[PDB]
Amino acid sequence: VNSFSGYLKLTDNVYIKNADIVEEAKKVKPTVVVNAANVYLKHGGGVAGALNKATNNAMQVESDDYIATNGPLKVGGSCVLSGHNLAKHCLHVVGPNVNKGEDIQLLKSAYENFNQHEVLLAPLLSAGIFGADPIHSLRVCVDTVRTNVYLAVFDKNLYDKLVSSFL
Ligand SMILES: O=C(O)[C@@H]1C[C@H]2CC[C@@H]1CN(c1ncnc3nc[nH]c13)C2
Repeated sequence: VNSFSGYLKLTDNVYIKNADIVEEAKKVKPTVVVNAANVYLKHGGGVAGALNKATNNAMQVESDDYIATNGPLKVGGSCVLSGHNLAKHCLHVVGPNVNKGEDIQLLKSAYENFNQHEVLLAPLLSAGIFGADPIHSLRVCVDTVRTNVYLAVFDKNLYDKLVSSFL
């Protein structure tokens, strides 16, 4: 039993809710919140900008030190950093950005990072400003992630479409 509430069960291990991931993280304090990161960990907008804003920019300060030490992430890769006031840990995962011409096949590699964590609160990777089809992203998630994932979808219209079209 865990503290996630109000989710629709899609599969054995994938759950979904119309929710603001920032507000959901603030209430649940999950072990792991996933950020929709880019390779530079520049958290300017979308989910990343919202999460970072909720940390009062502490996420960005920590991220800048990480990059200065380690260099950029790979598209499809991840790193574990602090969850600040939102979660124990933040798993920064880089899905391909279609608006940058990155290969969508890398979306499966991106979701594989979730399998290193037993339970996660997450957005749909490569959705929103990353330009991928969220229906496709959900399919890859379900077919790739084997650990327990609680997906937060900000847009109510999109949430209803994801549920209604789910096979
Ligand atoms: O989930 C959505 O509605 C869409 C799919 C992804 C890209 C575009 C939007 C928003 N984006 C998000 N942006 C900011 N906070 C969020 N909390 C959950 N998801 C959030 C996620």
